[PDB]
Amino acid sequence: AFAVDAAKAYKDYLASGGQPITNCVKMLCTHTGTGQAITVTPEANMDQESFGGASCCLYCRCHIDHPNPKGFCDLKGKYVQIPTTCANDPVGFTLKNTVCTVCGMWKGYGCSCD
Amino acid sequence: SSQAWQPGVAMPNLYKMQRMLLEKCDLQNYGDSATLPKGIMMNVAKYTQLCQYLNTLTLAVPYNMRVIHFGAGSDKGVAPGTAVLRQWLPTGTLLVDSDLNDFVSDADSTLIGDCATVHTANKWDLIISDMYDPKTKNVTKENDSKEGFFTYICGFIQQKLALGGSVAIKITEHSWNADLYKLMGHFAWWTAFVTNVNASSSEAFLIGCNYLGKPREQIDGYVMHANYIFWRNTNPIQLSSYSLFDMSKFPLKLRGTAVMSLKEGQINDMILSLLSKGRLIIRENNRVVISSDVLVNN
Ligand SMILES: C[n+]1cn([C@@H]2O[C@H](COP(=O)(O)OP(=O)(O)OP(=O)(O)OC[C@H]3O[C@@H](n4cnc5c(N)ncnc54)[C@H](O)[C@@H]3O)[C@@H](O)[C@H]2O)c2nc(N)[nH]c(=O)c21
Ligand SMILES: C[S@@+](CC[C@H](N)C(=O)[O-])C[C@H]1O[C@@H](n2cnc3c(N)ncnc32)[C@H](O)[C@@H]1O
Ligand SMILES: Nc1ncnc2c1ncn2[C@@H]1O[C@H](CO)[C@@H](O)[C@H]1O
Ligand SMILES: [Zn+2]
Ligand SMILES: [Zn+2]
Repeated sequence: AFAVDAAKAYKDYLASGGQPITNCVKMLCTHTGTGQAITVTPEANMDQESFGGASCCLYCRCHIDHPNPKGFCDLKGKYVQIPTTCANDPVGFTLKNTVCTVCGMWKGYGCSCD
Repeated sequence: SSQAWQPGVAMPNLYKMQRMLLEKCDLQNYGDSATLPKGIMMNVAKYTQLCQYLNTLTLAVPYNMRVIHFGAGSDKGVAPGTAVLRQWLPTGTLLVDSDLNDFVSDADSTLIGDCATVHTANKWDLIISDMYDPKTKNVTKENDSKEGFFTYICGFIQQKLALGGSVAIKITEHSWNADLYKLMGHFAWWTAFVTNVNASSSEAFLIGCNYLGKPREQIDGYVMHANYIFWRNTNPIQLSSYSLFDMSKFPLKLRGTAVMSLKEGQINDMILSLLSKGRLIIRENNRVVISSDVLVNN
């Protein structure tokens, strides 16, 4: 039943005042994009930054298994849009937040289905 | 003048035609840094300006384009330049990257090891190299042509670059190779391009535009590197981030360039003219298969 829980350890580290993971790769872009969460090319709007997806993935960055039957990564090879106000910690934002399955915006930061 | 609004500066044709002796490179602004946009890494800015300049050339851009990127890792353990290449290239382009040291990447496939260990079954439409040996810093002797990964790159281009394909290979004052300049004469056109964000370095990308697979021009690489250094020594380039601010026309144009199989026998003047204009790629269009040689010992 044992398994390393990287997601919780990072949340715990942040909660106790640890410095967020750095060197997430921020892209140059127009900031006039759709603002959707995870995209094939940078889609940041005026309120967001776009990052190379692999560099913002806890599992890729920590060199550990991705948590799901086949070790698939949601972020690598893609671009992730992070609200500017959270762009100091892209890894934590992607860990803690969910993409709307319908409009592809972040739940709570763009998705307006509810 | 308007230079500071360009992504960088290409070596002017008249400098390529000189016969200079090699001298020490002494840049007016050596050591100075550009002011980058907030939170942007130097390597993101540098690759963005390289791709901006490549947008001005007649690159062949087939469907299912294939790009390989050497020297893609950083001391940060991520691949900023690969992230830029993936942003620039058409969606669906197969991008393979590689470096001596482990790193995390957005490429479709990554090989870790000395470049000399890398083999590929297929040919490539674009080869990018940012390889640079830290030890090039330990300058004792006269600055002579370097071997190491440049020997590999020269062979890799001649064996694995599709006709019509292009390359951009990073050099500096001391990290350079005479045979690589010689091989620039096997392309329809070539230059040495300096990014505006890194204008205070002797770094340049040696760009070979549309590979012809045979010499169009006989270049002496010792002389050409001396010519490059003379140009750098006599033409200060103002550091500039200006071009990073306008990304509206950044993505490489999807030209849908034709890909054909042709044997040795069938490359005539007609074909050479299409290759020369960025209108044709010649290579097989089979699966992309790569590997890295592993030495086993104990
Ligand atoms: C051009 N130049 C070279 N030198 C001297 O010659 C040595 C070797 O010269 P170089 O061929 O390394 O060229 P230069 O110094 O212009 O290269 P730079 O450090 O700008 O590096 C260019 C790129 O190479 C890569 N690189 C540099 N160092 C490393 C590293 N340790 N690891 C990985 N990549 C690296 C990075 O991509 C970097 O942006 C220098 O370390 C310096 O003592 C100079 N000295 C003066 N005073 N004025 C000059 O203009 C000058
Ligand atoms: C300037 S760094 C690359 C920075 C990277 N392009 C980026 O996007 O930030 C040069 C790289 O070349 C690699 N390199 C040097 N010699 C090599 C060799 N023989 N084989 C493979 N990689 C090599 C280094 O390991 C290093 O990560
Ligand atoms: N392959 C090329 N793609 C686009 N422009 C080129 C190319 N080769 C040359 N040029 C232009 O012609 C000059 C060299 O002929 C350059 O300085 C630029 O004006
Ligand atoms: Zn991942
Ligand atoms: Zn929604």
